[PDB]
Amino acid sequence: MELSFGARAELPRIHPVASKLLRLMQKKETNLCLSADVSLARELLQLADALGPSICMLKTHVDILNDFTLDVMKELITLAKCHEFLIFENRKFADIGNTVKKQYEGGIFKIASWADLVNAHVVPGSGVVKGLQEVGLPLHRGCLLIAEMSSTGSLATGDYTRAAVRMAEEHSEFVVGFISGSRVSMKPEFLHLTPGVQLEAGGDNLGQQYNSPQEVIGKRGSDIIIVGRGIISAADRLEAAEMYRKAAWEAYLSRLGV
Amino acid sequence: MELSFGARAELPRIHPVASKLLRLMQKKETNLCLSADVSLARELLQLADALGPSICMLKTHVDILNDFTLDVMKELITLAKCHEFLIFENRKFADIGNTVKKQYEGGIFKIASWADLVNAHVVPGSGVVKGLQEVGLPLHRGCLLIAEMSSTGSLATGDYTRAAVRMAEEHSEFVVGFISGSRVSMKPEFLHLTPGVQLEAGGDNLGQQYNSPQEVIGKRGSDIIIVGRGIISAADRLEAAEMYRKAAWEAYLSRLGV
Ligand SMILES: O=C(O)c1cc(=O)[nH]c(=O)n1[C@@H]1O[C@H](COP(=O)(O)O)[C@@H](O)[C@H]1O
Ligand SMILES: O=C(O)c1cc(=O)[nH]c(=O)n1[C@@H]1O[C@H](COP(=O)(O)O)[C@@H](O)[C@H]1O
Ligand code: PRO
Ligand code: PRO
Repeated sequence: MELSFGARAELPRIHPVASKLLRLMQKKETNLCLSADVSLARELLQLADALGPSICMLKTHVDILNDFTLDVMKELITLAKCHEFLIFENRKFADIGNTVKKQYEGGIFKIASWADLVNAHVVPGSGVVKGLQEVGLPLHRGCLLIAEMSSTGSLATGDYTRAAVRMAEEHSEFVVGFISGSRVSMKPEFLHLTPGVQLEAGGDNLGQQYNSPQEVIGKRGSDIIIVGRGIISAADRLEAAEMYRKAAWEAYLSRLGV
Repeated sequence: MELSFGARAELPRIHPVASKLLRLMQKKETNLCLSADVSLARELLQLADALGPSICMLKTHVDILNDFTLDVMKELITLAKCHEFLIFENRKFADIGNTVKKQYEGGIFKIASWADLVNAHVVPGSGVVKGLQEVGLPLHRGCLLIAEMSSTGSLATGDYTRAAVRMAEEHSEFVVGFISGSRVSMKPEFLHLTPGVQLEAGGDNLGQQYNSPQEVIGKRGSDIIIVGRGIISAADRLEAAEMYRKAAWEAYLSRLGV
């Protein structure tokens, strides 16, 4: 009784941000999130415009954007609205609740003003979520909890992962899902986003480990692949994005069955 | 055979940043780190100038500084040099190694250019440290690993804490110690910095829990207290800093004994 993305978008307990995401995933036949860790606004915008039709989501890295301004983010929003994708900021919110709220709302970046989605580590306990929610729930935002990590020696295993799932399911007005390597919640209202994805086997020199779209979506039951270097380092980024999109989409269809 | 801060500064395996810190702690009779989560550069600078003599370290929050510029940090460095304290940025580095290095070096904040110390969560595995080190070791910097957290529901316990200690002791060319609630390493070359500290019992509304300087330094064996609201919210911040300094310093002396 596994439901399509379009049907999950209508579930009673679905979060509005998750519903918007699931609907556009179904409409566009894409479950690909591009991770755009680029230092130049022009490259970010040119990637978002050219690859926008191929992605359901753009993971931004504003901490590395040398020429960040809030106007760059206004232009990115225009592309996200045009092409229909969500903006997910990479910043790892991972402080006590009191401090995280100011990190999310304030400073020069004003992340909550333009990010549809943010992610948090659960290591501080549920106060990290409660603090983020005091800013994000009024701003109609969603959050992902990092329940598992792709890198060698990850401590996000076992009881840590279970605590992330419990924290999500108790803050469902704000938490829309997980960064994980596999399905970790049995509740279909939650999204599963999986980084550490390439078409070819391997890793990097600093602990990254890759699995394929077919493995992560098809066998491990995740919903969305997050891909950085497998696209960003390719010569033709559009073609690369299409290969990842078609891989992740067909893996989803085949797991759904008739 | 517990050694004074000044003797620890001379240990064979001491990191140069730790040695500088330990020497100034001994010289100034201060084991207080002020956490300055303020939104205005003028307030940050006025606090750093007035409280500089009373602290061994200033924990900055540049993600919330509304009027951040690199020149503000140049002025902060001038105060840190004058009054003799280290600058410790709060940003929770907690990504895979490849991504964390750009977060530390780049963007608008260029954290590695002005921060003596940074902190990392160990949840990604040791690649987080290896990535930070590829920027910080050439820049002569130090790192603290978050081995325990002060907040309710913290998952930084048990085997997680042990993994942080192992990661520190295998990256001693760069890791100078821990954010922890107590002594977690038996090796005296490592610093222990403890947040969640107030003179009075209690907590906040978002999971923070407080213990006193006497408890954390004297009974739990930590080296340095990190204090935010207990100073920042007081009317006379200088007096408050002196009360925290005298509390933490005497607790250290009494544990050292004859
Ligand atoms: O924050 C994440 O999405 C993340 C979590 C995790 O466990 N692993 C992981 O690789 N990521 C991110 O996903 C991206 C992966 O990049 P590539 O290895 O270049 O595809 C980077 O932005 C990482 O920060
Ligand atoms: O990053 C930290 O220093 C930190 C770790 C931890 O376990 N607990 C903790 O409170 N902190 C930080 O220490 C400061 C504590 O602030 P106050 O509760 O206002 O004293 C904040 O900047 C927190 O981000
Ligand atoms: O392992 C490697 O080095 C290359 C890059 C990731 C996939 N294959
Ligand atoms: O618990 C409280 O609310 C106050 C503030 C921290 C110490 N006492």
